[PDB]
Amino acid sequence: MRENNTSFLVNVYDLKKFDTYAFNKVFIDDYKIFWINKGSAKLVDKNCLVSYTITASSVVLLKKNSIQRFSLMSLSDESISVCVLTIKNKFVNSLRHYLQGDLMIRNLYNEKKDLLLWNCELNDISVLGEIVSTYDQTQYSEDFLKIFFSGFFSKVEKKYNSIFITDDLDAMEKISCLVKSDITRNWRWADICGELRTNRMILKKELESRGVKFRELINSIRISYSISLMATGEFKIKQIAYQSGFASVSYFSTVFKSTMNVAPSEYLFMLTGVAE
Ligand SMILES: CCCCCC/C=C/CCCCCCCC(=O)O
Repeated sequence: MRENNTSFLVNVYDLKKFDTYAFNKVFIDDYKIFWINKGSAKLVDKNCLVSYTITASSVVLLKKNSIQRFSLMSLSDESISVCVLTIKNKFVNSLRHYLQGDLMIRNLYNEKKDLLLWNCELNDISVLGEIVSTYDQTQYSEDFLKIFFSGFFSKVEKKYNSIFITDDLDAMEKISCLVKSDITRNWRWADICGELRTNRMILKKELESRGVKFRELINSIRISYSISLMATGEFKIKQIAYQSGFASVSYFSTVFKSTMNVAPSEYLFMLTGVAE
């Protein structure tokens, strides 16, 4: 018995036929890419006001520290499956310093797109399916994966004239890291502005661009924290609520249902395959 994957995490959700997932102000804690196994689905981004049709050759990229508002509805007469690959921070910082040379046009890209669509060529279909096939690959050295992912993200960015992988100087990254370092603390806007030794304009623009008040942002971060806790194997709802910084199981359940459109136990089952 050896270790689990330190660069990625792979998560699992069963989309029953014609069902609709609705995400309202969900905080993306790490760079994510997801795709469906078969059939097709209607993906409605309520941020950029755009509806797409995604197939098994599509991948959706979700930018770290974004606040997503979108829906996913199966269009096929089949029970389809959504696989979510999360790329952890160490791997992302490896990617940031991997591409040889200066990309002269990247200095002119914009950061305004948080949800990017890429219709895969056969090579990328292969590589991604092999990454998520098992819990190890080992046929795939992490250096091969660094090269692959740096190239893939560059391709997507060029497709959209936008920055996917930001630097770590980003103000939203600082806010998120600070909140997550003490998730149970009763943070207030002034505390974060003071500890981040940054004025309230620089920081409040991060809230306005994502369309969230401060309390909404704290709640979204805590919901994503609770989901990460459920990833780690913690399954007691009371512990999940308290460790994520919520005052009560009832308030945590209310916020979780408002954000993910399912109760914490329902998400638990969709992730676990194990009902009570
Ligand atoms: C929170 C990101 C959801 C984007 C994935 C598309 C839909 C997936 C099915 C519902 C899963 C919601 C929790 C996903 C969290 C994760 O696996 O990283």
